[PDB]
Amino acid sequence: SKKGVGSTKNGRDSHAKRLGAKKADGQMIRTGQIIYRQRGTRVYPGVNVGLGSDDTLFALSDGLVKYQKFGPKQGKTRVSVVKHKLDA
Amino acid sequence: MLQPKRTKYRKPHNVSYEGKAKGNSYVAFGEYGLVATKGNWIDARAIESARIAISKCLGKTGKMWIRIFPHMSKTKKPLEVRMGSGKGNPEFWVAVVKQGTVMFEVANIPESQMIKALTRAGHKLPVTWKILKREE
Amino acid sequence: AVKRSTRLGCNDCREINYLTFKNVKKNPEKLALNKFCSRCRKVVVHKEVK
Amino acid sequence: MKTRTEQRRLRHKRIVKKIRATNHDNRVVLMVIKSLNHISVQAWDFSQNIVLASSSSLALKLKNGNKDNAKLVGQDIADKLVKLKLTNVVFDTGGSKYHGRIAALAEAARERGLNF
Amino acid sequence: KKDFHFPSQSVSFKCASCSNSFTIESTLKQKEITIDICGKCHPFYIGE
Amino acid sequence: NNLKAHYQKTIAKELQKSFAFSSIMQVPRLEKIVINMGVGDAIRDSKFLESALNELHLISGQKPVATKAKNAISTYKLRAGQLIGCKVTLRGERMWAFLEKLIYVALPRVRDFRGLSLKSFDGRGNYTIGIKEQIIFPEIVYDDIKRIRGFDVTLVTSTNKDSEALALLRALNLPLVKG
RNA sequence: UUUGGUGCCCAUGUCGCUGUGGAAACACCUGGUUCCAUUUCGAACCCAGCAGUUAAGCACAGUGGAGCCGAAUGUAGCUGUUUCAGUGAGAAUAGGAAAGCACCAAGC
RNA sequence: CGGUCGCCUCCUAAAAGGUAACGGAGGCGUACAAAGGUACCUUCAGUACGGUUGGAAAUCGUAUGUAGAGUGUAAUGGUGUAAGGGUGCUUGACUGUGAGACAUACAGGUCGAACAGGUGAGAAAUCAGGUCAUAGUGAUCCGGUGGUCCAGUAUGGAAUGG
RNA sequence: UGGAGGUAAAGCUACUGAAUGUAUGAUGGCGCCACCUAGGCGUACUGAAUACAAUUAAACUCUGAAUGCCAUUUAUUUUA
Ligand SMILES: [Mg+2]
Ligand SMILES: [Mg+2]
Ligand SMILES: [Mg+2]
Ligand SMILES: [Mg+2]
Ligand SMILES: [Mg+2]
Ligand SMILES: [Mg+2]
Ligand SMILES: [Mg+2]
Ligand SMILES: [Mg+2]
Ligand SMILES: [Mg+2]
Ligand SMILES: [Mg+2]
Ligand SMILES: [Mg+2]
Ligand SMILES: [Mg+2]
Ligand SMILES: [Zn+2]
Ligand SMILES: [Zn+2]
Repeated sequence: SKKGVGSTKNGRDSHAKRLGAKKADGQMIRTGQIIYRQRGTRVYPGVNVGLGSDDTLFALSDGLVKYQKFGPKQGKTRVSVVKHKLDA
Repeated sequence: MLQPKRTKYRKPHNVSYEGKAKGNSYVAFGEYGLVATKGNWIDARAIESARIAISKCLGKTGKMWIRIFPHMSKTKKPLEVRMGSGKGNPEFWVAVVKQGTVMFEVANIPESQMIKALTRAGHKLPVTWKILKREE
Repeated sequence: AVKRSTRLGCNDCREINYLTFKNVKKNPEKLALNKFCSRCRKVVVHKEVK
Repeated sequence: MKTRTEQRRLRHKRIVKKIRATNHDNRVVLMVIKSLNHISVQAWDFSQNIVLASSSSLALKLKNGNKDNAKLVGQDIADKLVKLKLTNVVFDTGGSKYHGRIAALAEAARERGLNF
Repeated sequence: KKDFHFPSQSVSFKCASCSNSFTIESTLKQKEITIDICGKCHPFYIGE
Repeated sequence: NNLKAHYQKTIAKELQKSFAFSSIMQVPRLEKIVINMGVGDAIRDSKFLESALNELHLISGQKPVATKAKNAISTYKLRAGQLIGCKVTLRGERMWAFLEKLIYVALPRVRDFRGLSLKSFDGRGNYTIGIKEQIIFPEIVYDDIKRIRGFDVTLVTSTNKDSEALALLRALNLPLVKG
């Protein structure tokens, strides 16, 4: 005897968006490359770093990326692109 | 039968009893206590049996505290049912007892009755119990 | 699906150059915006076109 | 809810945050602060966080608080900037509405060779 | 602010017993309107 | 106002001596009298509210701004986005004119002005006067709303202590029981 | 060095309590006739002047009350190999703490 | 037999990303001519006290309160001078594009500096190629509509196509 | 060597739920009166809020690793 079985009601899931950090600290980067994909600003933008229509951080100039902790109780993260600054 | 009045989620993941002792490790309300030596899942039915046992073997002035509480529920699929078609329905509530958690404590009656009272409470529970006193 | 889209056409060359949205139930009056026109190469009034 | 000075600081913080976010060509930032008696002016540089040029009613020795002396202050600060070889500036108020004395100072600076 | 149809004009108020022509700005008739109970004509304010 | 200059001289001297205040402006100064003629019939009889405003206008010389609720309640038929109530805040010369006109014309015309005091300060120095009827105010014609209402005239002061506010009230001779 | 302005910082920077201060400046303040303004109020914004003012704000000294920070020892978890070597938290505690770093204008 | 079939959010998912089950909870097939763009101004909910109708709770004044408020929505993340509220002027909810990247079997998807044309706000700097962000969507074939500097089966048209 | 993260652990006066005892206690139930409506004195007892001491969590976090991941520096190796 099988006795019959009930029915499940929740078996739905969405595609996983590949968010998170893309360029790590110290890595050289050119303008227009993605540095951080997020839903809501988890990492604030600094100098030479822009914002998009999806809160995506992208570079605005050549240089080395650099994360700096700031804000109350050092709970806010900020990214920047420190220009090559070769300056001979 | 101790039971939470409401829960946010009917079917939660089971909580492991393997590990050391997180909280409820030292007698802090009474001065004699029933410590566990083997982590296990014990349900509200065992609490009620143990609590009723203590109360029957208590006196007219003894006072007791129940530390552990059956927060987490467990399910059980109905009999003769093949695997699939979702999780079963909640059946019984169990308190998670780890190795070293003080379950029952007693005070305000002489030592022999308290030692005997903790013995009958621990014979109602699956965990291997042991008696401890309160630090001065 | 529901059809809340609407078309906006120029008023000089009578060419349709834009595709927008409009709620007929809420907004009852025809759109009379001013947008860039590829033909006239200037800004000109664009009205709703059936 | 506050006093006038605190509200001006709050509005000034808004303006400073906006300028530091959008000033891409690293122009010198000419912050003017107007008081009840006098109005002073200082040209900071947010890249170096120093003051390149300064001008004030105390420096010019005038019974200020008038639209007349604002023109003199603007002429002096613009002359100093021209000598400093900086002409691309951004003009922000200390948090006060751009009008009256503030407008006169800006126009005097603009008419003396400044680009803003 | 200004440019109003209701002008605040200094109208005088007379009273019985004690004249006490108090001049107060109001949007009423421009004459000595007589009030029957004023401040001075009250048992509470003066008179035990 | 001549009595305004009288307020200046008299309040300065007497108050200064009464508490040995080290500065003439340490004495309390009255700032603003808010008037709030608000009614809930605008949810149903909107017309009434309009007339309300005009009468309020006729009392002070400032046109009343209509206030809106910050919540919505079904039992009161309230909903967000509606205007239920006007508030006027008088300052400068006009506020003292209204204050004097109230104490000298409107108030002693009150049906039974037995007064109420000591039990009105909010603990921070304010004071609210709850008028019962509008007709008693001289700046009102007999033709009015089908419903009659009162007022919620309130007062403020520079000081934060209610006792010093009471002292200013006594210096101004605001006529209440023992205060 | 001190006062005033401002940037960097984002409580060991706060909230509060007790006192002192103004020369110059900062401020309240004096009026709305001008430019400008109130979803209504010269309250605010904006004007043109400093009569009065040290209550405020503001600036100094004290205050360990609230808030914040937090050593060493020990412990829980981890990595290996052991059934012992590193790594080392959270909580608790002695305790610190009445901000700090630069630029400009004035008497110094 | 019952249930489900596409997309979005959280957990399982083991602190990069990814990771299944007829595993545990929910939503979507939109809404807004303003809830878009810009300039300026402004900042909780609740609670305490004091006050006619008016009441536990409508509105007012003062104080306190560090988010429990709002951000059209299911959750998550973000945001208290903000991305929330109000006002004025507007339609960039543009045209032609597009170096460089994210993620991907493909098809498709996502972000975007910068250039030319002509505009909107603003004194100007600057911002605007739809909204705080992620769901709101369906290939090819076939036929219909508008425009068109292309073709027009000997030639000129037309039909019929591009 | 630098950085991203929020798991193990731990904590619940740092929130959301669950939750133990003691003390002060809104609240009701329960009475006994007066009063038909404003209420009052004790409550076998229920229990808001606060203080003290102690707890629980995949969809709780004021915190919080190691390992692993990305990038770079040095040394060595392979032409993948
Ligand atoms: Mg997902
Ligand atoms: Mg002082
Ligand atoms: Mg079937
Ligand atoms: Mg991992
Ligand atoms: Mg992951
Ligand atoms: Mg939401
Ligand atoms: Mg707008
Ligand atoms: Mg918006
Ligand atoms: Mg076909
Ligand atoms: Mg032919
Ligand atoms: Mg855990
Ligand atoms: Mg908790
Ligand atoms: Zn055209
Ligand atoms: Zn009289």
